[PDB]
Amino acid sequence: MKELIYIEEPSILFAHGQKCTDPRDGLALFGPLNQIYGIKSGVVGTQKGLQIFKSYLDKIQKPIYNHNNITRPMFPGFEAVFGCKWESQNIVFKEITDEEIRRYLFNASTHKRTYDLVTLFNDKIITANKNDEERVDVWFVIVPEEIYKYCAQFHDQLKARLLEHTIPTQILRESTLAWRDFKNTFGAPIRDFSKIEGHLAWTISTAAYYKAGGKPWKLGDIRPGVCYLGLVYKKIEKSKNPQNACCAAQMFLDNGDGTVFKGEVGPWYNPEKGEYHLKPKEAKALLTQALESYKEQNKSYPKEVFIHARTRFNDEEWNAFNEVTPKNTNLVGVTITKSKPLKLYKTEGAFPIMRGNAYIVDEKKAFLWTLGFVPKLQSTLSMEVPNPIFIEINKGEAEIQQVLKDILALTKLNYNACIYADGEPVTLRFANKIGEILTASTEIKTPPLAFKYYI
Amino acid sequence: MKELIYIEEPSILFAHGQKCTDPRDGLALFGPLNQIYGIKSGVVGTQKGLQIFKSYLDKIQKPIYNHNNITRPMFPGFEAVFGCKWESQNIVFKEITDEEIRRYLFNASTHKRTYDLVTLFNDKIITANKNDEERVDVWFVIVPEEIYKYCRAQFHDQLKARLLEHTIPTQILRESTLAWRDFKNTFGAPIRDFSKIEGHLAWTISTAAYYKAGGKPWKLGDIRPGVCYLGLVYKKIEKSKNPQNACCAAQMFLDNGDGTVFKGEVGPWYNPEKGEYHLKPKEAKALLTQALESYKEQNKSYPKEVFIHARTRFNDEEWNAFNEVTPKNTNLVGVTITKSKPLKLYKTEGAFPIMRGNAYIVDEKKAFLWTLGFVPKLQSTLSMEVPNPIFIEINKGEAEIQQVLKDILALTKLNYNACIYADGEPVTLRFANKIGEILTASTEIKTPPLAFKYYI
Amino acid sequence: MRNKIFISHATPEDDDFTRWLSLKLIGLGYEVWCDILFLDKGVDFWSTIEKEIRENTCKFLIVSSTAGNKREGVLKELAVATKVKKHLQDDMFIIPLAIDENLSYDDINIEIVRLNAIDFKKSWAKGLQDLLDAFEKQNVPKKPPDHSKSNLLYQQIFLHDKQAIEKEETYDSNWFPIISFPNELRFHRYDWRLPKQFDVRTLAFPAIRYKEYLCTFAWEYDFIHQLPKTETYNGQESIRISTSDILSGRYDTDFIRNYECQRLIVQLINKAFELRMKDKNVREYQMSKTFAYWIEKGKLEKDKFEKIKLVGKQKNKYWHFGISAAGKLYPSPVLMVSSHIIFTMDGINLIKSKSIQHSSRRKQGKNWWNDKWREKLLAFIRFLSDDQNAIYLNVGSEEKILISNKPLKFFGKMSYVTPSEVTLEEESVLADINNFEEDTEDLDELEDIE
Amino acid sequence: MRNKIFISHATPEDDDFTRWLSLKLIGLGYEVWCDILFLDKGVDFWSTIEKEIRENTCKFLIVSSTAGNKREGVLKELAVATKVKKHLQDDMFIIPLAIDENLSYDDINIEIVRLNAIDFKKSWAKGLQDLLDAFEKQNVPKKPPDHSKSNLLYQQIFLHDKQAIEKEETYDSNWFPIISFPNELRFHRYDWRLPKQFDVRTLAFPAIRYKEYLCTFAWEYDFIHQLPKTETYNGQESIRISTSDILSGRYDTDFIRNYECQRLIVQLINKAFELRMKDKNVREYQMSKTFAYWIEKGKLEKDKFEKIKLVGKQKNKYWHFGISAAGKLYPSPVLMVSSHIIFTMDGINLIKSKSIQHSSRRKQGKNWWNDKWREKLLAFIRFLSDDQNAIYLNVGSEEKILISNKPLKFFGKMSYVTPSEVTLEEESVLADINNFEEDTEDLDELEDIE
RNA sequence: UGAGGUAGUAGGUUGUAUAGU
DNA sequence: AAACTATACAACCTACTACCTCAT
RNA sequence: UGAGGUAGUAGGUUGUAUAGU
DNA sequence: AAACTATACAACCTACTACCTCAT
Repeated sequence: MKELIYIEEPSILFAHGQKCTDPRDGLALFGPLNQIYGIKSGVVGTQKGLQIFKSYLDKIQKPIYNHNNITRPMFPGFEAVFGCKWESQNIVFKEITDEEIRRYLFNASTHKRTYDLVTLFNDKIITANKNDEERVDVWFVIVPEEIYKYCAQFHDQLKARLLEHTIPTQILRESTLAWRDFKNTFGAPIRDFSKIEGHLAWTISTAAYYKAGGKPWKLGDIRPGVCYLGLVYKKIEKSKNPQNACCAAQMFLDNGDGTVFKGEVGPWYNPEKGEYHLKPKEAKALLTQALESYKEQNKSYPKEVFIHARTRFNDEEWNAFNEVTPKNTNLVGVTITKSKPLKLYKTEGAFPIMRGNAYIVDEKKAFLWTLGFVPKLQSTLSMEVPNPIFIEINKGEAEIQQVLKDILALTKLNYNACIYADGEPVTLRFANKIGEILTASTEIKTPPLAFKYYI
Repeated sequence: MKELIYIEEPSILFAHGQKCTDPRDGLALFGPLNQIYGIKSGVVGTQKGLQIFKSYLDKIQKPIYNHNNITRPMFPGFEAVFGCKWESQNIVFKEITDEEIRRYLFNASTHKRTYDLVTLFNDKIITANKNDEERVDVWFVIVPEEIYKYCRAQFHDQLKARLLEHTIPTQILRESTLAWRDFKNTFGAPIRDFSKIEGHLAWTISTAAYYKAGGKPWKLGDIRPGVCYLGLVYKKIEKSKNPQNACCAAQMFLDNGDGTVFKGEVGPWYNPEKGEYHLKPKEAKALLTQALESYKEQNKSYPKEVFIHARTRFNDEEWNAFNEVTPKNTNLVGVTITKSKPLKLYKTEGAFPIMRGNAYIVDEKKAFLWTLGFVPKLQSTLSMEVPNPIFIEINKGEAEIQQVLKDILALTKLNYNACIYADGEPVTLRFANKIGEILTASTEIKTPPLAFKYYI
Repeated sequence: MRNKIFISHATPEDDDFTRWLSLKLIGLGYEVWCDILFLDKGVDFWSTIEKEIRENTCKFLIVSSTAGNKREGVLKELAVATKVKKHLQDDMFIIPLAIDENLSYDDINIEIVRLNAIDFKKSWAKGLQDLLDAFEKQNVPKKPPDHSKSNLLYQQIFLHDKQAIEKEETYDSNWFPIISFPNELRFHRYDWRLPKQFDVRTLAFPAIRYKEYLCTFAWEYDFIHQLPKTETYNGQESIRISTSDILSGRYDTDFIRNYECQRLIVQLINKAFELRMKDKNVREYQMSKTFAYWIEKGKLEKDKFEKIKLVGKQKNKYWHFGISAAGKLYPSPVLMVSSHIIFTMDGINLIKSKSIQHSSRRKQGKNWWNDKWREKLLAFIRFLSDDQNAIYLNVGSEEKILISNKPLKFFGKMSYVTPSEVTLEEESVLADINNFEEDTEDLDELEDIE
Repeated sequence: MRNKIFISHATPEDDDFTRWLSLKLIGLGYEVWCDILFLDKGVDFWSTIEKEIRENTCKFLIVSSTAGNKREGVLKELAVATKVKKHLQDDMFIIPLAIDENLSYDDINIEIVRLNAIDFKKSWAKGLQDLLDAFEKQNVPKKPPDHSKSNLLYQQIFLHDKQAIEKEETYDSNWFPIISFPNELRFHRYDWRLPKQFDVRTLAFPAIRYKEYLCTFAWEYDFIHQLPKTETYNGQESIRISTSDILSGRYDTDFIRNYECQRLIVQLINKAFELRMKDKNVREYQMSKTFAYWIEKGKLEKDKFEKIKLVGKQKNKYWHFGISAAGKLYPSPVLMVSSHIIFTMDGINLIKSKSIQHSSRRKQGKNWWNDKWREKLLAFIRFLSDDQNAIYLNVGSEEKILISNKPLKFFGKMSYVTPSEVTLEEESVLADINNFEEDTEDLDELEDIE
């Protein structure tokens, strides 16, 4: 008779060598590892956007409560949590009038409006970065809702064309942080945050500190010389332009640092054959990028390299992978998917499965219940009934419990959101964003490898 | 038997709406306007570079004194003068191995050797700024004596020029600067006798670091509205046998301590045989149109009167090309600043030379001005032997000679690479040489940054 | 010798702020006495409070909140603090903390007016900074900072009801295994006895055209009633392959590979299920990729079966429940079942726009949880089972397939505790945060709902 | 023992002004009591305010601002200050401070009217020194018992000078104007009497080949010694121009323009000098554009001309002063003179290398200073002359040019004070400072100098 | 930081190799 | 088709704008 | 963030247009 | 120069790999 094995909740390190489980409570208790002295925030938008940013940046100075701290922990304050400085003064500001917007809105091509508005914001940001002397570490962009309701993605090509100058920025909607007076015709806020102000403050603060340059939290258990290569398989889709395979890759080596290199556009196997079997040259180029960057950042050769993807791996690609890697090291490829259905229902009570349960069907294939009820939060992250992920290793000698606990540890390193956990591992989560940003503009040849310029 | 009519020393604004003539004493007394929260420093060099840099920063953390504060006032420690923190921790270090440098050294070509070191340094800090997480604001590159002597087209200009596109602020510090204890020749005396001016060293380095941080140390006293000062560079580009001509540029100071500085044209016109350094009507129109649009950008109004500083005479066709783009309400004034004219006023009896600010007026369109000499505040002379004046001319226009004298005497007090009371030339022409040398060292620059932190 | 820091406040009001201050103070080296981490239940509180106040307390910290100036207990604590600070003849004992910006300085009690309250209104970090530098100016003996003790205490007290336990808990899945599979396949080499324009889906029983063969699960005598020319067929030309060899992975011939043997098997399983439950007369829905089904209201008695709730009506809309089945035999011979709910207007026809159906599914999703889902799933499978233990299929006049109506159940080694019903409302609030973190082109279809 | 300084200002306003004055006073060596620093939140105010007002304070300061004009604590502290001022019989106990200029002198309360106000309005440094100049709060810091006085004296007494002063002083320049300009500038149209291969450098009088004319300063009948072709040339062909019209710019003819007239005149005055100066048997050192001239050993006696030394000796090289003159015309008819200084190794021949000359010149720069420069230059000028008020120029055999040997003198309305000679050591220190700051490829010449 | 160094051109001289009427 | 004597640029004769060097 | 909605093909079935000796 | 007939990929028969949006 078959049972389900359990994987313990992994720990995340904090300040002074301390470990917790929930990053929100640990942030309220200990604080970040490496400290930054402060950040000067810049805003581009109308005067309404400036006053709304000032009223929030203020509001977030004061402590904000939720209904309870069991699921939605309180916000002690920016300086109390992170130990940095944030104010309403020394804020640079670039304004936009409504004459040009009204005059150009009456055109026939929506894409022309997207182009010229994004270039308006881009050249204002670039000119401020190249003529003004006050240092700006983060640029916060406020968008009016008229262009959202009357006029492919904005921030996608915004970050893509800002990527050649290496400037971090974040996009803030007008209804996000001014929801008090943004209601529909009926009379209720459709973006209602009447209880959720703590989550909004937590997410904004964590994103701002990540774009600041500081490291909020990392993971502890790292054996000497192990690298996880989360291989992007997001498909570029730009019509008759030959998309083929624009695979990218992440790697996590010694901290939460994500050093993502540009995979080749890959003229092999135009999408009539999308089985994604990499030819030796491009495969060894990708592996050589990963290995050389590991050599640069750690000076020692990797003992074992893990590969995360979403499709199956065949023999010629693996033999191409193996020869460049030396005789000592070991390589393993892991496939993660969501489409496989297996839903487990609970006999008594009204609660879901717990996070940490694992189901093994063989040495190669297994399951893992990432989402569900969490004892610490005393709730579940998922909605309705959680859906697991199917994990199978193609070939390579490794322990199944090790890869299960490794993906479970990797699930908690989300930096854009201050949530307990997400379903997919954060390598595959940053996969979609890195692909969308990097294949929104072909015109870049040496993109940066950091993360603050993407999320 | 004539007179030298005096112009009062203009003041520089400080924090809390305060003004004091000396920037060192004023900084020690009140402080800068905008307080930055601190800087993270990134260093490229050997282990000795880290040891010397850390020991020097720890030394400048505590207060230190000179032989006397007559010339250089007290240094109360970095926190007590600037208000922001800069300590030994959170310092980013990028490796430099001596094996590759020694292997590259042995080649016969010094030019390929300079090429490979500038490539190495650029590669190191570019992969620092393109994949690392920690924010690095100022990059402190340190070079030892072997590289500085055995590789003697300079390091600094081409380093900054190839760094100009990526918009990174950096500062180059010799090992001789901050290791004067053991920088010893065969005799025994230090080459850099910085022992009695450690306060001066700390003041200069700290002021340069704070300017490269992003905070303004000091502003100007009184600027009448609608008045901007343009200092016309004419740095002679010298790159071998190319069709050479000229590479004129400009510096703009309108309402602040920041100079929006733009790139002039490559100069395919007015060959050195007619090398009297003029502007074509098209190029003059482009130059003044850029000045007018920059004023409209940074002040949201049109300027009333526009100054032009230069080192050579002007003409009539350049001016009637200039005036067809200015609005009818505006007034144009050209100023020529010379240094080679000999006129030495000795003193019949006393213990000093002629003091700063005594100006000799011979006509309304041109006069002398003594921007260098004795000052009652500092109680010493910035010059040596006997100072030399500068000759100021208004080639075209109608203005008052006292007004241009006052404006130049105000403009000569904005040096930022050095914490000095005053300098000989106005800072609009002092910055001219380095901006021209940086822009004319690399051919790949098309639209460069206008902020000044990437040049000094 | 006195070295303890005393904090007084409203336990169920300032708990958060008091917990933050106590944990930070115990992490920065100051030993702190408070009623959160120490005063748990089951103890006599007042005698210990007085003894610690007037024996080992060197500084007192009263929270001046809106609820901190009218409760009786904080007033009594302040009275005994006044008595002990008069005994010690020291004015640096009572250190007020004011955390509510709504509280005016003239409403505060008299013993707190004379001392200037430490600010905790605009921010807390510099409030802790001034508390620390006031403490070190007042020369309180301190211990070296050790956040490890704070970690141990935080694990000890604040993680009591929020940690998993070791108990066995039983779960049942959506997987239903076949207990009986036909032993052989029947490959029919009809060749010329079939028209070229024959669509194989029109037969009463599963079949697949396969090169020169017609694979099926029934004999050659099955197709007589629809094909008159099949009566001349000889059964010796047909070939048979034992399904034990296929399912055990030991059959690999040049004719049909093992992969295609399994593919043909699962194809006949899938359309055998399709044709079987067409024979039940349960109505159909045009799903995008699979085939979806739903049961008409007015057939089941009381809209109930074994006291379970399956069909209903919420706002002038009768919603139905249904399942979709696809065979998968990769880990085990198991028939899958996935649940979908279908919305009708008058119980006969379907909504023209699929956006309305998607919106109704997502609107009615949150009102129940996995208890109701498990109940409905078991109900649908038990109804589909004409039998009591399994499902009598309809694949052959003779050979049949019997898949049990009970799903496979698994048990786990460790589980959690069962809280009250606040958690489900908080999961509704989780649905609200899922509204509040993502939205895209909702205006037109929301305007079309009325 | 009363030694504290009391600062009373609006609680939330002037916090900067107060905290500044406050700190600066504690850094200068004064014990100062202020609300912001010493009365931190967490303490009692009014009892402590009374205690150090009636026991420990010695000087009372009120910051008079519009915000602090009607703030209750300010006039409460003022009332207790008036009471203690009547108590301890000190009419200068209250030292008011003024920051806000918008208020008049009667808007402040009547307690501040009786006493003088320290000017802190336009700037705070002069206000600080006026506060320091007050009695019972003098430059002596709190009657300092033991130490910590070097930093404060290094701040105050060694940084005294901040303003300027007015006095009349006389300066003499380096310019020497021409007294009696010659009447006629002579042009000789020799045409065919000037050989094509002849050279202007050779003749003993100034001349310029102007197209077909020879523009000289003297008559046409003085060149007989170098060509015998002159006597066939008649003087009426030669034209004459009065120098008044070309000096005033009035002479406008197509032959020579006015600025061309000035250029010709300055070229021949430059030539006329060299010639005469050369006729005075003084040696000659080559320069880049002009020529350098120095006195050899054996001519000047005692190394003293008008009680001024001109030649000298150090190390193993002898140094000789010199000049290089070049005239102009635009501000006045003035001939400039520039100061030069030329070394040698034994007083006969010069240095073979110019780099040694530049190095030794900058070595000798710091040894002397401005009065020595003026002395050497003026002694050189008087030695060049033969009369007492001009210099005889050998322009022709009949016409002499007289140039004012006395340098032009100017007077200045504003001047400075004359300090002691320590600042000369400070200036040589500054020369060493410029040695410490700028240096470029100095190793080779320093190694080769020995 | 300023005084001496070299290359060689601001603006009118007269020596080369053609052509205006 | 060719007489008289200037042109057509243009190298070069005493002088003014720059870049590089040395050293306190 | 998860479940419905949608274009398009694994990989070996059988119809287009030959050419092989 | 020509008998048989599969040829040499190729169009496509039911279901696997990723997208993408509708709202909680």
